[PDB]
Amino acid sequence: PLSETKCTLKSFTVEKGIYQTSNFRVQPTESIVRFPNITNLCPFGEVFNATKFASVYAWNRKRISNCVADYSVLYNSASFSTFKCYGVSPTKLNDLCFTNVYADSFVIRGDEVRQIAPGQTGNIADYNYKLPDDFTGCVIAWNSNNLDSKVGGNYNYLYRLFRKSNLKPFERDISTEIYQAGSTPCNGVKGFNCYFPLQSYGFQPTYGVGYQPYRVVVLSFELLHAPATVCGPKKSTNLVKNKCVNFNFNGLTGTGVLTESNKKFLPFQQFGRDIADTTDAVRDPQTLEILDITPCSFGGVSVITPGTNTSNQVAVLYQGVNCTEVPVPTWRVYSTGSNVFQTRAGCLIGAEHVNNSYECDIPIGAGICASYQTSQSIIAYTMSLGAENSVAYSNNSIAIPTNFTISVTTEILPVSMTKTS
Amino acid sequence: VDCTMYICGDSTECSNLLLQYGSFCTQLNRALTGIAVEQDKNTQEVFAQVKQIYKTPPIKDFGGFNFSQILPDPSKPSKRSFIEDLLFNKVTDLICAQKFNGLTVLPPLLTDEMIAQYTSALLAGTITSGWTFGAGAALQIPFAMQMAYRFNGIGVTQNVLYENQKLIANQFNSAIGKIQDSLSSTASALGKLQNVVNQNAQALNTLVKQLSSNFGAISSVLNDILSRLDKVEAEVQIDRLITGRLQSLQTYVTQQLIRAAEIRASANLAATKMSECVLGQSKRVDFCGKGYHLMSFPQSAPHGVVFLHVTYVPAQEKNFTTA
Amino acid sequence: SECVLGQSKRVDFCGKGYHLMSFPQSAPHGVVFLHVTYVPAQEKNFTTAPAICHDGKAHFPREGVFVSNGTHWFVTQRNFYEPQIITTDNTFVSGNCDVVIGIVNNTVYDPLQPELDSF
Amino acid sequence: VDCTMYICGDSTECSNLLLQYGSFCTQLNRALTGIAVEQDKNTQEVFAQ
Ligand SMILES: *[C@@H]1O[C@H](CO[C@@H]2O[C@@H](C)[C@@H](O)[C@@H](O)[C@@H]2O)[C@@H](O[C@@H]2O[C@H](CO)[C@@H](O)[C@H](O)[C@H]2NC(C)=O)[C@H](O)[C@H]1NC(C)=O
Ligand SMILES: *[C@@H]1O[C@H](CO)[C@@H](O[C@@H]2O[C@H](CO)[C@@H](O)[C@H](O)[C@H]2NC(C)=O)[C@H](O)[C@H]1NC(C)=O
Ligand SMILES: *[C@@H]1O[C@H](CO)[C@@H](O[C@@H]2O[C@H](CO)[C@@H](O)[C@H](O)[C@H]2NC(C)=O)[C@H](O)[C@H]1NC(C)=O
Ligand SMILES: *[C@@H]1O[C@H](CO)[C@@H](O[C@@H]2O[C@H](CO)[C@@H](O)[C@H](O)[C@H]2NC(C)=O)[C@H](O)[C@H]1NC(C)=O
Ligand SMILES: *[C@@H]1O[C@H](CO)[C@@H](O[C@@H]2O[C@H](CO)[C@@H](O)[C@H](O)[C@H]2NC(C)=O)[C@H](O)[C@H]1NC(C)=O
Ligand SMILES: *[C@@H]1O[C@H](CO)[C@@H](O[C@@H]2O[C@H](CO)[C@@H](O)[C@H](O)[C@H]2NC(C)=O)[C@H](O)[C@H]1NC(C)=O
Ligand SMILES: *[C@@H]1O[C@H](CO)[C@@H](O[C@@H]2O[C@H](CO)[C@@H](O)[C@H](O)[C@H]2NC(C)=O)[C@H](O)[C@H]1NC(C)=O
Ligand SMILES: *[C@@H]1O[C@H](CO)[C@@H](O)[C@H](O)[C@H]1NC(C)=O
Ligand SMILES: *[C@@H]1O[C@H](CO)[C@@H](O)[C@H](O)[C@H]1NC(C)=O
Ligand SMILES: *[C@@H]1O[C@H](CO)[C@@H](O)[C@H](O)[C@H]1NC(C)=O
Ligand SMILES: *[C@@H]1O[C@H](CO)[C@@H](O)[C@H](O)[C@H]1NC(C)=O
Ligand SMILES: *[C@@H]1O[C@H](CO)[C@@H](O)[C@H](O)[C@H]1NC(C)=O
Repeated sequence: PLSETKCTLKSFTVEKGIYQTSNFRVQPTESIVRFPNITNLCPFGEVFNATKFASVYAWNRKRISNCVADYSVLYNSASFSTFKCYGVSPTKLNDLCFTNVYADSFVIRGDEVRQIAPGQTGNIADYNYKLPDDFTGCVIAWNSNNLDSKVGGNYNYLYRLFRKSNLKPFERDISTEIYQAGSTPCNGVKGFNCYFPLQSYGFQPTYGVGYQPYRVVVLSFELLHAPATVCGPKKSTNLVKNKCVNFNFNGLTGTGVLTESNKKFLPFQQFGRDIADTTDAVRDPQTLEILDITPCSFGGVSVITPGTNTSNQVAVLYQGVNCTEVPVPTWRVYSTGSNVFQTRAGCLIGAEHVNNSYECDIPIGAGICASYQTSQSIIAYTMSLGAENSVAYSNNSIAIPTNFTISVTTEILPVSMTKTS
Repeated sequence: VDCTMYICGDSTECSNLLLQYGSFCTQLNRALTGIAVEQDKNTQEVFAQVKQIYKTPPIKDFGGFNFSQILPDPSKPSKRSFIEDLLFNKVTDLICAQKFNGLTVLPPLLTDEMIAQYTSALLAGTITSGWTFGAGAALQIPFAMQMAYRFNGIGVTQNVLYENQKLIANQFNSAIGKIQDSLSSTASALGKLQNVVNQNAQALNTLVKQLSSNFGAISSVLNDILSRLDKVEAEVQIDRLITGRLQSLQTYVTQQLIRAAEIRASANLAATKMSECVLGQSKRVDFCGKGYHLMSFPQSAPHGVVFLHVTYVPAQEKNFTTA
Repeated sequence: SECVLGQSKRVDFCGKGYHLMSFPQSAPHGVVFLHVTYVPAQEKNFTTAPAICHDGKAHFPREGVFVSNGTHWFVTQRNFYEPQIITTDNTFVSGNCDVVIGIVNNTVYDPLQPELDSF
Repeated sequence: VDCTMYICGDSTECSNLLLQYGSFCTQLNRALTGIAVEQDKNTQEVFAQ
């Protein structure tokens, strides 16, 4: 502890005093994982490997639900030529859970894959398929010239070329209404400045990559306070309660002591929150009991020292900590029962609790002070307020001073401080 | 404040980014420690002026003056006076959320029992020895005789004290009863202590509320960021949280430094009134209450001192021709 | 202003004890005041009374306090034991003896009476 | 200070971003209000004796 003092002061000498050197924290005994007990594998092959994809103006959507997804198979597949994730990291994705996953799937030009991203604009982003600016999900695309082209061109794939407005996020518009580019109306028929709003892609196999077909899937992840139904492949551990632990509940990483809760969760509620947004309680996804989450205990570590010229002996106060909590800072050699004293300032280690009272030398708090005293060691005591005295009052007695002493008392006052620019 | 635990919780990823801000957390911890050491000094300079713990005599023959409402009451182990109980049961938030988010309250060095024992000694010295225990050793004097010295001190001849001693004692006892009634029932006078307690509770509450702020990150919950993003992506969001939480904690520390300066100005004034009104008789016109100052009695209050200023107020004036 | 350029009645403002005078000394970024104070010492117990009853009149000290060594009564200044005979000069009269709680009987020396009687 | 009118003017796009900083504008308004209430108290304690 004297070394943590010397370091926090950045000094080899330490004056007499009490110094914050560290904060103590109880370390986790083990790491829990709790996902729902789902064995059904997710049908990603059904969306990524269909014989025929949708046109982007009429883009397909499929719910992925109540299933286990090994997204690392997707990301480490060499086949996908782009695999861009937003609001999530694809490595981390294998240990999250989601209320649902929506797979959106369609075909576009290779040039247009850049438009399938949050905050994009362009013919596809504006008139066919819009991701929200705060999209969480991954966009997965691959060249499909060996599938979605044919000689003479694949007219089966269409895109909306015109609309009166650009789309809202995840809006779809299959409407066949002939579109007015003209100043005059179209009267419901084609004409000058009056066009069918969909155009087909030329997908001749001969075309360069910017005009080759690309199949696209957008895995959209709904992170909600709703229960999880899609999860990564990570296996649930058993639960442990009063031991300090790391945990993962449906992707809620945290640490604490999982006390069995008294809190009366309504059947829809999945998590409890503190006054800060930190998680205060959690429902177990398998047993559906309620657990409190409280942090493993912690506190300031004040080191009590005489000057290093006087001694290298030091006592340690675990501030606000209980002596039933202090572990046998960085070092392990304290909490020896030979010197333990539960002050209201905290558990005090390495000082002898004497019965006397003296003037306060080093303050500890809640009436406690410590000093280095004889065979010298750190003593802790209730500070003395002064000599207790009886004035000898009487209704007819007076004390009159028969002499005097002239006293000279030094008073020092700061007047200025150093002028700086 | 455990500045690392406030800003980062238990995340080492955040802690390692918080190292890149350098000494800011050490500056914050050191400023709050200086404020805390000042609060002990403020209490010491107000109450621990009395060099000996004077005890009152067992029999209270103070010439008809009745201090029983302001002298220590043995019936409680805190050993407060009755009026001290009125104060401690009248001035006296979110402590659990604060504690779990790195914010903690240190106890004062002097307990309320020790502060009550200092006010006890100041009262005993005052009524048994007048001002003399301020200047030196306590010299006993009968209470009616030192009250007659107070009357001379306000320029009223001491025979006016002795010729009216029963009246003056009845008036004092009645006015101490009015202190009891007012402090039992008012909603106004204690506003100076309530305001200080409210300001500090509000400041800690606000500092905890700032942990819910996104500061433009994808979540205010730092464990959401670290469960959902890996280092290169997460660091941008963790840095947004670090920036806003460090600005929140610096705002708190700055305003605590300003409040501590105001509380020290108030403790300097309280220490000056202990010296000049309790240990003395002040000629300073309003310094020890309205009227000509006779004497003052200290009472402890939560984080505060109460002075009961006894003053002579002239009454029933008559018109005279003068030359 | 109040301790160097003056003498302060303010109890602790210029050191512990009754302030006599103070001397300023310069210090780095500071001032040092050497406060000279009178501290009373070697106090003795006396019996005391608020008033003397004499000839049915009540006498009070003009300044100071009445004290007895056990057998005789004196008047003295409050902050230094310097006993004086109780006289009609260092006391003033107000009213009769009946009203003062704890008044004591003693002779009060009139100094003019013997200056007549010795003429 | 109308902290939203100072930082953002009448823009709601800015106002909605300024909400993400949490209570800072409430802290600022409350500090300036405490200063203003103190200025009345300072004048009362000097003159209304
Ligand atoms: C003042 O006197 C008291 C006790 O009074 C005694 O009887 C008087 C009639 C007179 O003869 C006094 O001189 C006597 O002393 C002293 O109080 C005692 O002090 C001692 C310590 O010195 C203590 O052990 C006793 O318990 C005290 N008794 C009481 C009743 O308080 C007091 O010390 C005298 N003051 C001075 C300055 O000497
Ligand atoms: C719900 O229905 C309304 C009306 O059918 C849709 O309104 C369209 O709104 C956009 C602008 O947001 C306009 O450009 C379209 O012209 C509107 N259509 C019609 C026929 O008036 C609305 O978009 C629909 N919302 C969803 C989510 O489908
Ligand atoms: C330190 O911890 C102990 C328990 O480990 C506390 O003592 C217990 O307090 C509860 C009341 O909350 C009692 O019901 C128990 O009987 C007590 N047990 C023992 C063995 O005393 C103690 O109060 C704690 N002290 C501090 C300062 O935190
Ligand atoms: C001094 O004043 C107190 C005022 O509280 C008196 O205390 C009361 O005394 C009676 C008995 O005489 C008790 O029944 C009451 O309960 C007391 N009140 C309290 C609040 O304690 C006390 O009697 C007075 N003493 C003298 C000598 O005047
Ligand atoms: C001085 O004022 C006091 C009141 O503060 C007067 O005392 C009251 O006198 C009435 C009768 O006139 C009594 O009923 C009250 O009980 C008295 N009060 C107290 C506290 O004793 C007193 O008479 C006044 N003296 C003069 C000379 O005017
Ligand atoms: C109280 O003081 C008086 C001082 O006057 C003492 O009496 C005097 O003693 C001297 C001798 O020392 C005599 O010569 C005087 O005649 C005495 N005075 C008078 C007026 O007769 C007295 O002894 C003291 N008493 C105590 C108990 O100390
Ligand atoms: C002080 O002197 C007066 C006399 O001047 C004493 O009063 C007398 O006391 C007796 C009883 O002891 C009565 O019988 C007399 O009537 C009183 N005289 C007068 C004129 O009232 C008084 O007792 C003396 N005090 C002390 C303490 O001895
Ligand atoms: C798609 O089907 C082929 C068989 O034609 C298979 O080899 C391949 O692994 C499948 N891809 C996916 C992603 O399931
Ligand atoms: C999931 O596991 C828990 C035990 O951890 C069990 O009680 C529960 O019935 C299981 N749920 C289902 C749907 O089988
Ligand atoms: C340092 O310790 C030595 C003894 O080892 C002692 O003589 C000296 O006075 C001490 N000085 C200070 C400044 O503590
Ligand atoms: C210290 O004080 C307590 C009582 O306050 C007592 O139980 C204990 O035995 C004392 N220890 C010594 C060594 O006197
Ligand atoms: C002191 O008390 C006694 C009774 O014990 C009484 O006779 C005397 O008048 C009182 N003296 C004073 C000054 O109050």
